[PDB]
Amino acid sequence: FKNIDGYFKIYSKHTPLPQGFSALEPLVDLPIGINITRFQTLLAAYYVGYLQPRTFLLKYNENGTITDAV
Amino acid sequence: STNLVKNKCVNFNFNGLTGTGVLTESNKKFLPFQQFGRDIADTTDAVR
Amino acid sequence: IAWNSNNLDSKVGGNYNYLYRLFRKSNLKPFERDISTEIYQAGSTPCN
Amino acid sequence: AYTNSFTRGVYYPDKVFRSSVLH
Repeated sequence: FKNIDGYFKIYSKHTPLPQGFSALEPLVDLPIGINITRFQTLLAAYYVGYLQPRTFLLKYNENGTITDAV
Repeated sequence: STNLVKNKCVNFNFNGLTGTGVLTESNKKFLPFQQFGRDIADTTDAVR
Repeated sequence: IAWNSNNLDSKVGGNYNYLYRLFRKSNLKPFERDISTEIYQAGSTPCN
Repeated sequence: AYTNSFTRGVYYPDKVFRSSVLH
């Protein structure tokens, strides 16, 4: 999940934290804009990692999918 | 909107972006969220 | 697009039902809204 | 607690198809 000029993007994937690569296709984008400085969860165990502006080198394979990154 | 012509150099206009070239059936596997192929030179190589 | 609204908006006696925000502690981002009606503090003495 | 993010968090940055290119 991320927010840029209010636009709220979501990406996800069904992977059946292990190794390997599995790029997250977007599913929804909410174009309204909320000033967000919190996060919660309603309903087990889960994981959380934050994001930084980090230049990446993406390896699109021949079928067009991100199969590896740097 | 007009009809679609393949195998001929045409002056196409998809969703407001102009261009010129031959349109063909592509086997590229666009994922449901992608609408454009792109070249090394930021040239639209394929479209939806 | 901007166009004068003297025809209906302004009336006799002072149409003060259209507000603006005069003081703000710092500047703004592009495209952010402030619905805050809280007082503005100029000095070091709290107002609360 | 804590865990290591080995190679996770990779997502398609734009809605533009690309192929055999190291973008």
